[PDB]
Amino acid sequence: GPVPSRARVYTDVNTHRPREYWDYESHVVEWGNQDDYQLVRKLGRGKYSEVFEAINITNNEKVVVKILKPVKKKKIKREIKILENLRGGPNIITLADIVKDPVSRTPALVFEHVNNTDFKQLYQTLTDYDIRFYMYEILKALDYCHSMGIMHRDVKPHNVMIDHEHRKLRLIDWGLAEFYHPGQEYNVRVASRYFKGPELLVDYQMYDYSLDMWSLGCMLASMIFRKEPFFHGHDNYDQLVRIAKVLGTEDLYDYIDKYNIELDPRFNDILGRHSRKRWERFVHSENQHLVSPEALDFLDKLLRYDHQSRLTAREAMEHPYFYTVVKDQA
Ligand SMILES: O=C(O)c1ccc2c(c1)nc(NCCCCCCCNCc1ccc(-c3ccccc3)c(Cl)c1)c1ccncc12
Repeated sequence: GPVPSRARVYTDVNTHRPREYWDYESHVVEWGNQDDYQLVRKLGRGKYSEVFEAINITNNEKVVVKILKPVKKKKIKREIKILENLRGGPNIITLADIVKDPVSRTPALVFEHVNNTDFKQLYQTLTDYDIRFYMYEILKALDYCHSMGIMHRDVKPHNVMIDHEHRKLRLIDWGLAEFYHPGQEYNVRVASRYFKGPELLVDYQMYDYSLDMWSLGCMLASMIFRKEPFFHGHDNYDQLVRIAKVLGTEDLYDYIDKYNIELDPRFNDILGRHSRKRWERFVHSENQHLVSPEALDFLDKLLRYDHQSRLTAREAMEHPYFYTVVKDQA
């Protein structure tokens, strides 16, 4: 069998909390009236929800309604319980109300409206400071919700909202978020392919907040190298290969030996032998400004197979890659 694993941080927080904090299936929901909210325009479609721009008609205030696509009651309480526990926290989206439509009784979540900015002109006026800054901001949310014993589990660019004019960032979609419990065994069919961590790729189930950190390493490696996506898999199985071909097969098998993962037999033919490439293989004429010895040392300290080896969010924020944003904050 496999080896059990525990987070190197925030390991038993949820155990030391009042039962109801994490027992979301027993959480009671006081479903409002969606008629307090008039839909304006369709903001996006996801796999378990649809998102509209709406107006609360008792202050003319601007909100966002997230009609939930039909799912097990269970998953809605999870996402609500996590939102309510994280409410107020640095850079976390603000759950404003929980309502059902009178006719459908289909549940929908009201959120704080954030003005995001067109990602077109976002990727063009993105400076090597801008990345540092906004990445620190995502860590504020990541370190918060982790300290609160919660894993986002879907940290991708589609889930980061930037109001560049105010420098306001909000980590969003918590529909996959879960409570960390030492010993608990979690599903591997979570997050999207391009940010899935190795643990997910080999079907290792006792992971933790380290999952969020790989995702973020992928996001960071995309922007400093100007390669969207950075690990470009055809399928889930080839995604590990696109990762192997950069991190080496050596550390990969060692990862597997250390946790004794029953590596799936397909793999045993498509991986192979590849060295641990040197990062400067990926810096070229168009991207050398975002790249710095500081940046690469942080990036190398996030993209590891050993989930236990990757930095923690707090450990990440004290890295020297962020010395400049910290000073200017104080
Ligand atoms: O369900 C939920 O919870 C939820 C809650 C609230 C809202 C929601 C869903 N949906 C909304 N509408 C559509 C979402 C897709 C656009 C998301 C921008 C894409 N992201 C841009 C970027 C730019 C730069 C970087 C970057 C920065 C530093 C380093 C590397 C990368 C990154 Cl990472 C992301 C919405 C709209 C208005 N108000 C609230 C919400």
